Amino acid sequence: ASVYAWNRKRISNCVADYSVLYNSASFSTFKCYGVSPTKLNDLCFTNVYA
Amino acid sequence: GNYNYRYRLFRKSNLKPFERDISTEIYQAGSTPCNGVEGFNCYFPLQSYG
Repeated sequence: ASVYAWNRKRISNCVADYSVLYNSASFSTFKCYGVSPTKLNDLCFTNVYA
Repeated sequence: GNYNYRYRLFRKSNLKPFERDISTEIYQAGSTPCNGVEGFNCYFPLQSYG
């Protein structure tokens, strides 16, 4: 989508494998501002907005 | 900007009490080994306060 109409996907009621997302080398920027990248597979959240 | 004061942004494990780490070895922040060379998910541990 465009940036004025950014698509919001609700990630909920599922188990999330952030290790595949983090170990992918295609991403040129992986910067977190409230959590740790190595602790995404350990923490639990109510829902995720993408 | 006074950049002469630095803190250890990245380390593998928490320190002991009264333990000092001055080792300027590279950190591996991803699955790919760094081999002492900066790159993707390879960062210097010491970053300066602005």
